Amino acid sequence: SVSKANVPKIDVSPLFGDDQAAKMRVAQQIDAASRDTGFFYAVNHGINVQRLSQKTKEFHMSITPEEKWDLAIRAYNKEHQDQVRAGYYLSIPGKKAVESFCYLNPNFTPDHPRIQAKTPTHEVNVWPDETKHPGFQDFAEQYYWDVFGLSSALLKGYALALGKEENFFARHFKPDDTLASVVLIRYPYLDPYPEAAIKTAADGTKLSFEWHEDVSLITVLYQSNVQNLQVETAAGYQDIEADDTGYLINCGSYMAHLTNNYYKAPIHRVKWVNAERQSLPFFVNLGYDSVIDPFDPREPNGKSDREPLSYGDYLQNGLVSLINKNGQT
Ligand SMILES: CC(C)[C@@H](OC(=O)[C@@H](NC(=O)CCC[C@H](N)C(=O)O)C(=O)S)C(=O)O
Ligand SMILES: [Fe+2]
Repeated sequence: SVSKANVPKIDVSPLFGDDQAAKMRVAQQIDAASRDTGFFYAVNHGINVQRLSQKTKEFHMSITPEEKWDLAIRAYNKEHQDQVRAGYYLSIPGKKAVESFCYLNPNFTPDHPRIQAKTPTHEVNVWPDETKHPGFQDFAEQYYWDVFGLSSALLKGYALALGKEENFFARHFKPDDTLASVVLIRYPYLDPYPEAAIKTAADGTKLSFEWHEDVSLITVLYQSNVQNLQVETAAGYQDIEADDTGYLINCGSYMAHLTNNYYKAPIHRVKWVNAERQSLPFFVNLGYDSVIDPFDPREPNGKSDREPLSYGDYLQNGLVSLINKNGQT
């Protein structure tokens, strides 16, 4: 069979406080996990994930086909040319099983300077009718800020782990301009499950989504308690255990770029499982003009032979490339 990946559980609660020594001990754990498989579970994170799952289930099981067309991104509805990232991503019965709803920073309002300039990757969120989905928009916007708060604390741990001051990444992760996104993904139970919606890896493993590196600084993920993720290690693809009480954390390719691959973006994939489940990632993205000078924590002078890359350039190009490689979700 497949061996279990080493995915440690790290108590990240000291990253919310003022005990500097305790924060360094958490940073060492992040360093070790980032240098090994590239994944860890953040525990004692303070977020009510059971309520998140209940509110998301109420949304996914009540939205109708009519509402999905009315909220659809431009890949599914040509009338919505401004919706590249934010909105509904439809399933295609008999062909594509997954469906999802993506939303961005709630501060991207019609009057935001980047929305007025029509800067790529910035969009105003679209929401279903309040009478049909009472409390959903308010819950989802508050969830964005709850997971933003956890992600800021995690970024202080990564900064300390790399020998930097704790605001090294967090000073570029701000409420007024972050490009971070929440995706509410529904994987359905289907009987018969269409073979056209199942991909096959080179090793024969049935998949819902092929191998990739994440387009993010870090990825902060809540998932149902149904095992499905695998990570490629030197010993082959290994199964990541499920844990619906914690957040699964990993680095994206922007972190690999900035650290000269000291903290690699782990290659991973999603196995096909015939089960009704949820996958709720928060992609930690910086601001459009955020530029961090690349460095190398394995070199005495800390210098790297990589060129500075703005986060906006990285993100626009990365999202398109992932769709070309692994298909429109
Ligand atoms: C992480 C989970 C495993 C999940 O996978 C993802 O969400 C898939 N991300 C993308 O498609 C990028 C989506 C970007 C989003 N539209 C945006 O504009 O910011 C990855 O596999 S990462 C799942 O399939 O369960
Ligand atoms: Fe991923």
